[PDB]
Amino acid sequence: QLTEEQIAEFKEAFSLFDKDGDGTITTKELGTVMRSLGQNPTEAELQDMINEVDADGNGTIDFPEFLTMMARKMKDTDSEEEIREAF
Ligand SMILES: [Ca+2]
Ligand SMILES: [Ca+2]
Repeated sequence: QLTEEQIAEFKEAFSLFDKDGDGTITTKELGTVMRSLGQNPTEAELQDMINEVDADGNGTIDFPEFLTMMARKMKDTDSEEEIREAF
């Protein structure tokens, strides 16, 4: 239901954040991507983004947490699209 190619696209997306390729997205890395996107999250915001999806509380987001976020975002999106369909 999440599909191989999607997890592969998620891994690839993950590496856009996990820039040192260390397997985790750290608030720095998120912050760096966020800023490259012209956003300017605060550490608190970044930390909080990391924190919401940091299932294991180790302070960074590893691929499985990332995938879970993305998977659920994907679910949520589909579910919102469905609701939009009904709206
Ligand atoms: Ca990293
Ligand atoms: Ca983690």
